[PDB]
Amino acid sequence: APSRNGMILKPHFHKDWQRRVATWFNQPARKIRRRKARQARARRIAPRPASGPLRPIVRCPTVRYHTKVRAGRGFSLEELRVAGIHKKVARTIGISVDPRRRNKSTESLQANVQRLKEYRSKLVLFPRKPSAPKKGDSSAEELKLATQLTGPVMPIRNVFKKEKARVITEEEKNFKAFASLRMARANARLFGIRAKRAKEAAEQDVEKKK
Amino acid sequence: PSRLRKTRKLRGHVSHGHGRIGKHRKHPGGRGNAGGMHHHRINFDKYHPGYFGKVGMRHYHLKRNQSFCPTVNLDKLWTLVSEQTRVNAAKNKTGAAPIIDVVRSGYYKVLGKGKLPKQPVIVKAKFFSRRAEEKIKGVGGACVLVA
RNA sequence: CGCGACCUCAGAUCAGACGUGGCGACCCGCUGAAUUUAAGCAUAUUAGUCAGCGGAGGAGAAGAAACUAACCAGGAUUCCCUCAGUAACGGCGAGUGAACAGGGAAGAGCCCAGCGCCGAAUCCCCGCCCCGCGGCGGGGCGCGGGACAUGUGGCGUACGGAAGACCCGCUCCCCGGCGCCGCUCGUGGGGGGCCCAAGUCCUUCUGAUCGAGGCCCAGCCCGUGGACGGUGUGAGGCCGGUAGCGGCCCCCGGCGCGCCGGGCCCGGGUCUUCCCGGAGUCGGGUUGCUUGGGAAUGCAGCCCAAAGCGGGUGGUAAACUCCAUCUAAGGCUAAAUACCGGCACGAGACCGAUAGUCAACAAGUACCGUAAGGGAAAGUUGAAAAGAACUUUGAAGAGAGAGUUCAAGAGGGCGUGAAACCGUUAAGAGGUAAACGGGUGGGGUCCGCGCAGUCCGCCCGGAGGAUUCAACCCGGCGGCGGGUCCGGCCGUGUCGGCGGCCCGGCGGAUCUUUCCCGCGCGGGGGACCGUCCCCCGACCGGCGACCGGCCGCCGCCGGGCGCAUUUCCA
RNA sequence: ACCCACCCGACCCGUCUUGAAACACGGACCAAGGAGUCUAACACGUGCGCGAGUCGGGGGCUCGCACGAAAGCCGCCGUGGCGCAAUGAAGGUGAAGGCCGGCGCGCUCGCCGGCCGAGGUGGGAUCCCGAGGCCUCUCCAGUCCGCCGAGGGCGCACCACCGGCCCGUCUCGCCCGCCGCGCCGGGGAGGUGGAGCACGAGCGCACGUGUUAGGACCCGAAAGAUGGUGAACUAUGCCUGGGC
RNA sequence: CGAAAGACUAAUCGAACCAUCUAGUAGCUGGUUCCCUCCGAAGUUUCCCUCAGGAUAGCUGGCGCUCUCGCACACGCAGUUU
RNA sequence: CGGCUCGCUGGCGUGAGCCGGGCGUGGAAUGGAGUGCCUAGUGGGCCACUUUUGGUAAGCAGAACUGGCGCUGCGGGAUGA
RNA sequence: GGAGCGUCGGGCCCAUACCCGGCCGUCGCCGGCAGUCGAGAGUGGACGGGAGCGGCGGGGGCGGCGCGCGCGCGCGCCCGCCCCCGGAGCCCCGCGGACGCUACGCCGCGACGAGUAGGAGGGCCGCUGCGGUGAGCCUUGAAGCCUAGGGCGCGGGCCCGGGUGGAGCCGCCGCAGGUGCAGAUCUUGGUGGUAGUAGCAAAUAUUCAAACGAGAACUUUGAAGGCCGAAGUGGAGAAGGGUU
RNA sequence: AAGCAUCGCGAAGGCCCGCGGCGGGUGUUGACGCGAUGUGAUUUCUGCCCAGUGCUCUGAAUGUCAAAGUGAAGAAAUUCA
RNA sequence: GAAUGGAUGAACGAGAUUCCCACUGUCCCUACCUACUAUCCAGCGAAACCACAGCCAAGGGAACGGGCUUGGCGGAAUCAG
RNA sequence: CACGAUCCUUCUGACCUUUUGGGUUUUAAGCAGGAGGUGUCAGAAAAGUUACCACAGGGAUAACUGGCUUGUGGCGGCCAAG
RNA sequence: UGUUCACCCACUAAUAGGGAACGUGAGCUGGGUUUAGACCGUCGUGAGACAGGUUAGUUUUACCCUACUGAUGAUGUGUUGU
Ligand SMILES: [Mg+2]
Ligand SMILES: [Mg+2]
Ligand SMILES: [Mg+2]
Ligand SMILES: [Mg+2]
Ligand SMILES: [Mg+2]
Ligand SMILES: [Mg+2]
Ligand SMILES: [Mg+2]
Ligand SMILES: [Mg+2]
Ligand SMILES: [Mg+2]
Ligand SMILES: [Mg+2]
Ligand SMILES: [Mg+2]
Ligand SMILES: [Mg+2]
Ligand SMILES: [Mg+2]
Ligand SMILES: [Mg+2]
Ligand SMILES: [Mg+2]
Ligand SMILES: [Mg+2]
Ligand SMILES: [Mg+2]
Ligand SMILES: [Mg+2]
Ligand SMILES: [Mg+2]
Ligand SMILES: [Mg+2]
Ligand SMILES: [Mg+2]
Ligand SMILES: [Mg+2]
Ligand SMILES: [Mg+2]
Ligand SMILES: [Mg+2]
Ligand SMILES: [Mg+2]
Ligand SMILES: [Mg+2]
Ligand SMILES: [Mg+2]
Ligand SMILES: [Mg+2]
Ligand SMILES: [Mg+2]
Ligand SMILES: [Mg+2]
Ligand SMILES: [Mg+2]
Ligand SMILES: [Mg+2]
Ligand SMILES: [Mg+2]
Ligand SMILES: [Mg+2]
Ligand SMILES: [Mg+2]
Ligand SMILES: [Mg+2]
Ligand SMILES: [Mg+2]
Ligand SMILES: [Mg+2]
Ligand SMILES: [Mg+2]
Ligand SMILES: [Mg+2]
Ligand SMILES: [Mg+2]
Ligand SMILES: [Mg+2]
Ligand SMILES: [Mg+2]
Ligand SMILES: [Mg+2]
Ligand SMILES: [Mg+2]
Ligand SMILES: [Mg+2]
Ligand SMILES: [Mg+2]
Ligand SMILES: [Mg+2]
Ligand SMILES: [Mg+2]
Ligand SMILES: [Mg+2]
Ligand SMILES: [Mg+2]
Ligand SMILES: [Mg+2]
Ligand SMILES: [Mg+2]
Ligand SMILES: [Mg+2]
Ligand SMILES: [Mg+2]
Ligand SMILES: [Mg+2]
Ligand SMILES: [Mg+2]
Ligand SMILES: [Mg+2]
Ligand SMILES: [Mg+2]
Ligand SMILES: [Mg+2]
Ligand SMILES: [Mg+2]
Ligand SMILES: [Mg+2]
Ligand SMILES: [Mg+2]
Ligand SMILES: [Mg+2]
Ligand SMILES: [Mg+2]
Ligand SMILES: [Mg+2]
Ligand SMILES: [Mg+2]
Ligand SMILES: [Mg+2]
Ligand SMILES: [Mg+2]
Ligand SMILES: [Mg+2]
Ligand SMILES: [Mg+2]
Ligand SMILES: [Mg+2]
Ligand SMILES: [Mg+2]
Ligand SMILES: [Mg+2]
Ligand SMILES: [Mg+2]
Repeated sequence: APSRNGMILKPHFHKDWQRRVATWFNQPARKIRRRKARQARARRIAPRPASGPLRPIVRCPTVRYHTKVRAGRGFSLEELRVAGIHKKVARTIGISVDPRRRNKSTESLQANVQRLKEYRSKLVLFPRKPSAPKKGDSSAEELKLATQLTGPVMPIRNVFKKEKARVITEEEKNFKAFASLRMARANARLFGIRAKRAKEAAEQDVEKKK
Repeated sequence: PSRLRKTRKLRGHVSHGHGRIGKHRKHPGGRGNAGGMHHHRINFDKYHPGYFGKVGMRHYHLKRNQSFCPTVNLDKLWTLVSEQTRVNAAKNKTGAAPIIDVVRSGYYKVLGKGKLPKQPVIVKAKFFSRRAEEKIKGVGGACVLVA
């Protein structure tokens, strides 16, 4: 029974929940296990970045996130095609490739080509045998580093372009933003009917002739 | 800390602070929010006016990020930028006015609470209030819409 | 009325293989309540939960979009954080209740049918030889069988693919063996074995010490070892261990090099010509269950039943219309994830024998029940058995002496041995049941005395003895306090140096791409501002932040001072 | 404090109850056991840290963990939560006012320059100013130090009242705006609904109380559901034997 | 199963026994563990398929805060009376 | 007392709201006041004076008013809410 | 001739009420004390000129605001001083300040003290374990146990002596909880009174002698007297038992 | 209980089981039988009531009566017939 | 009150009544006898129940007290009933 | 005094909002006011029986005694018309 | 007649009236009320109902304390007996 003021509150402890309580006494033991396993995987992939493969830059979806930029899942085929890396090979040099990515705008594409180009510059492809054929880099850039790269490879940093102080032309000052927005709202709202009434009026003008 | 709790001080006394006329029985009201309409009604309708009943429109697949529009007041617009933009300005003598990209700092709308200091600006933002616009103009600045 | 093909079917203790049951903590597929809540109850809830059946693996399931979204767009699955107790459902009551985005853990992608090309180019089984043989394999050779055109294998699958012509650049990848080299992270992978520091030192307690005091520096010695256990009490040094990139020996793994046997003539772009998708499925109607999914989220039965610029999705039914987005009706896939069962370890602010598991023990035992099933109680002599020889009374159990033990006031259900209850011994009482509260008395038990308790301490006066000094200087040491801030170190506020500013760094949405480097951006300079540091002078709080001299005072030691002083003693 | 005596007092506790010494129940005696717990969520109070912020999770980097499953650190320091803004069912909208001077006819309406900048009334702890005393061993002069202080001020917090602003809504009205002159968009006056604004108070951690959901202070049903075991007793049928 | 008594179904029958769901629910009985100190109730309200219970007012406690002035220099309040 | 504001009201005036001054103990008795948050138990009552309804009446049933008992011992009423 | 009844005196009797005093606690005091004068407090102190027995010649007020322990004064000699606590000697001392001051301490004045349900505070009350800390305690005797021994505390409780025992245990500051029992027809174990009581009564029956033997109402042997009375208390199986 | 009396069924049937089956019991049966009810040997009787509730017989002559199917209008969901 | 069967009825009944004859300790009215008990003893040896307990009258009292008030009174330990 | 919440329905209302990738149209969903009712009238959707019965409790409550009362019954006065 | 009550016969001196938990079930009895088995009537659709009739239906324990009955004893009187 409720007594004088309080949130009329609904707890969800009506099922047999104590049968399915999940404690976290693992977690330290877990955290270590991951960490060992992590250090092992590094050591196995000896001069290769611990990170993984290189991954594309990509914008988030939705109005909310929109402005931010992450690492994506893998580079698109167009981006590999333009960079000039054979897709089947790109996997073998540590370049993530997804093939389900569309590519809508050319601003996101050229950026991601630039990424791969830069990667290919600062990559040290070892030759297959110790005897050195084409592609494989010099023994200088090899002895000076068979070094792993700690952290994510060529990390993405969401960055801003500084706008210098303008002078405010008599035109910026002239603008009526709030009004403009109200107008722009109503024209989206009313576009469709306006077009139907105009279509009606056009039919009335043609009907007047016949 | 059981040490501090009340049951330590109740030891010895019969009823354990629950009285002996009426006792501590199991669920004398009913369990939980039972009787909202009948027999607990008065509490509900003098501390939760409007619990019972429907109202307004349903909306099936609500996704909150569509309606994302965090606001900021003129009150503290200059807070977004380093003091030395607001200082290199009220100085300078070009009549420059520094830009304030509000969307960079994580606010989409610019609403209009507060006095804005007499010092020109260019506020870039997704949305503006009417008053926020007006105040900005009165300072001697320019609102700027961005996508 | 034969013989021969095939098709569909039988039978074999035919040759060779597999499946069956178990376990069930975790996992997959079904099935599926009712207590319960709603203060009643029927929908709801409890709950797709218990019980029921099925099938697994070291994990399972899921998984490479017929996806999200509606953005400037993301891009398999799983897991966590969040979304969110939100959108939604609901006798809109009780209650119930997701997803996308975002940040992480992890990260890996692939293969058919078809459509086509290729003399079925493919597979299985026989039999003979060479190797290899405790996961039946390689190579060769057989007019030796069979499968297969009702379609095996290579190429190829939507991320496009094939075939062609010329642009380019050049040719290592795999396995069956046989060796051999470096023993390859808890800092020599895994397993096994066997090893590795220092007191039984001196006294002394004790039944026995591992105790207590000492020992060239808290004492000796080691200490990469002072974890733990054992040993007649409490032990770094008695013993096992413990520490250590310590040792040796076995075995096994994993990766490096060599040789052989095979296989394997395996690219990319550019232009042309062709090639392209899973039906009783989708979809609809429906009824029933299910879902937050609401004019149907998902699964079902039944009926209808498709298409190919189609189809599906686009969270309110429908028609028209543009857009967006996937490509369903075939398949495989490690990883982060789960684990009250198993094997093997480690730990604990847990329990300490009515606790902790039912179970510290010959416990799922005894015992009960026709049976399904139910299910206890129960740890402890002592350091050592040294467990009581012998004498004696008794038919004997039982005693009495003797002995062992530090102890039997530890005697085999024996450590300690409470209370209830009983026996006795001592004291006291006694016709209103006892017992109780308050108040005195009497008696007991012990306890404190006193064989005067006249209790001490200051100061003083006296009469007796007693050694040395106070007072006074002198020499030394140490301490305090002081101002002249005297001289110097020290630091607060201010001003001067623009002096650290580049020999002072970080920060900045301040600026400049006159710069440099790397590709309009990143990094670094270079200006600028904010902040933190050197130089000296001046003023002031001269601050417990210190030194040095000087002063004053105090104290200690040593000198002197011999007795109207100086303490002691009665 | 052991026993005994005597005078006075004095019914047996627990409990439910208006009322218990009760002819109300429980209780022969002793030992050990034995009941307001923990988790989650909320609210208020209090303590601490930081403060328009705060935050730590989750993850990661540092170790074989002896002590460590700790401790530390993180452009993750903030994805994100809560907070810093409301109000509307929603499309949406979204907290400023004043003054002065000028220009539009000051039209209690519309547009252009300057100044102040969160309004005002009453009460308000407290600060501030302070006439004037009140003496000093003498007559006056006279700076210093107080003590009090009549009178007058700034007025925190907080309260009451009146103004104002934002959203919803109604009523009445008159003007503005432009790439799209439109069933377009914007404002004004006066009421009235809002869990609002009116120079911020939150965030995290900890303890306490209360209220719930959970076995939920401990003990207690009659019942309900799932899956199994029994016809050795007994009920009835049948088979094969025996007996009167 | 019953020549019918709701008889009998392993000392159990107007629904056997065993294990589980289950620590089923209980507005109802019962119990609910140390001391001192200080304050100290109610059995009345309205609502309730409410009348052996809740809710809500009331009555209690706790935490406070804001002011007041015996520091020769007081405003407001009352189970009164005028 | 003096003056301002009104879109109300109105022959002029009302009435209200504002500013600005000018005046102090305004019956007795007592007492420090105000104010906000959390909040338990309780929600079976009974008894007496007086008033009072039903009833022949009741140690009956039902109200009012105050004070008790309940929660409370102590002196008296022999005994006793 | 009241120890009755009605009217009335003196006198005396005692409640936890009233008064005075003690002692404990609580509440209140803008309470006091981090070291100072001062009891209706109604000032103190420079410092300069001018002077001196002058003073401030104000109410039957009965008086507070002014007066008779000095203002100037005794000494150095009309002039100077009117001096310093490392020393005025002190009832006030402003030069430095408890025996006292764990400021969560210490001290002073008043008032008050029933209590179920219930609430709150304090417990140097009590139990068990953890981090700290006691150069703690302990075989020269820990825990527990028992005690007509000695004490403390209002009390929860506690401390000492003696006995018994034979190996571990406590004080303080923090943290933590499966933390305090008389009751639950509570659970498990134990023990009484009842009580040497009820009871050892279904079915006719025993007696004598001997043997063995520690021991004979009960065994065995012999003798006698009895019963079952072949639908048996006899002689054999079935089932069931499982070594009888 | 014998006796009496009703009622259902000619087997793709009556009655009944079963979770399901081209399942099963009656049934190795066929109306002198199987199944369902009453009354209760014999003797002697067994009156009236078809309004009620049952059971049953008939059925385009016909009120209502579902899904499908048929038509209708609508762009379609659809509505109406 | 008529197969919810009515009326009957020999035989039968551990069925329900009433009367008569016989017979009797059923009674008037109790008595005596037998056996096994109970009793006392040896040996053996339980249980329920139990707040404390156990003489009354009256009073009041939760309206019938062992305990309280006021009176009466009260003498170990036991045996069979 | 003469009347009725949430939910659901229905009608009326605005060139109203939403019907979710966008547009047009039907449809539905909102917003605001009336109506359809809960008479147990602050608002469950609801028949019996149990002598075959059960369980939690109640002296809050009946069926005895005993108390109080004595109407009623029983017994007894007073007055005195008969 | 189960009866309380009632009535009748007979005798008698008279066949008065009550109380003791409406005295008295570990004193009996159990006929009646008042479980379960059954019948009848009336009522009920029915299960069932009936201060309407009928018949069949388990009457436990004393060894405790007291009270009473009887039985040994008890303190005293020096012991003992009369
Ligand atoms: Mg990663
Ligand atoms: Mg309470
Ligand atoms: Mg209670
Ligand atoms: Mg209550
Ligand atoms: Mg299997
Ligand atoms: Mg319910
Ligand atoms: Mg309930
Ligand atoms: Mg129910
Ligand atoms: Mg469900
Ligand atoms: Mg299961
Ligand atoms: Mg798998
Ligand atoms: Mg797929
Ligand atoms: Mg996803
Ligand atoms: Mg939230
Ligand atoms: Mg659910
Ligand atoms: Mg093919
Ligand atoms: Mg040892
Ligand atoms: Mg050791
Ligand atoms: Mg060693
Ligand atoms: Mg459901
Ligand atoms: Mg739609
Ligand atoms: Mg799969
Ligand atoms: Mg044990
Ligand atoms: Mg034990
Ligand atoms: Mg155990
Ligand atoms: Mg023990
Ligand atoms: Mg033992
Ligand atoms: Mg023991
Ligand atoms: Mg010993
Ligand atoms: Mg011993
Ligand atoms: Mg022993
Ligand atoms: Mg032992
Ligand atoms: Mg004696
Ligand atoms: Mg009760
Ligand atoms: Mg009562
Ligand atoms: Mg009592
Ligand atoms: Mg009584
Ligand atoms: Mg009871
Ligand atoms: Mg009892
Ligand atoms: Mg205990
Ligand atoms: Mg708080
Ligand atoms: Mg609360
Ligand atoms: Mg609880
Ligand atoms: Mg239970
Ligand atoms: Mg049920
Ligand atoms: Mg049942
Ligand atoms: Mg419970
Ligand atoms: Mg109730
Ligand atoms: Mg109080
Ligand atoms: Mg109550
Ligand atoms: Mg009470
Ligand atoms: Mg008190
Ligand atoms: Mg209390
Ligand atoms: Mg030992
Ligand atoms: Mg514990
Ligand atoms: Mg106990
Ligand atoms: Mg006997
Ligand atoms: Mg024989
Ligand atoms: Mg018939
Ligand atoms: Mg008919
Ligand atoms: Mg008839
Ligand atoms: Mg007839
Ligand atoms: Mg009849
Ligand atoms: Mg009694
Ligand atoms: Mg569309
Ligand atoms: Mg019956
Ligand atoms: Mg009945
Ligand atoms: Mg019956
Ligand atoms: Mg009663
Ligand atoms: Mg009687
Ligand atoms: Mg009797
Ligand atoms: Mg009887
Ligand atoms: Mg009878
Ligand atoms: Mg009967
Ligand atoms: Mg006897």
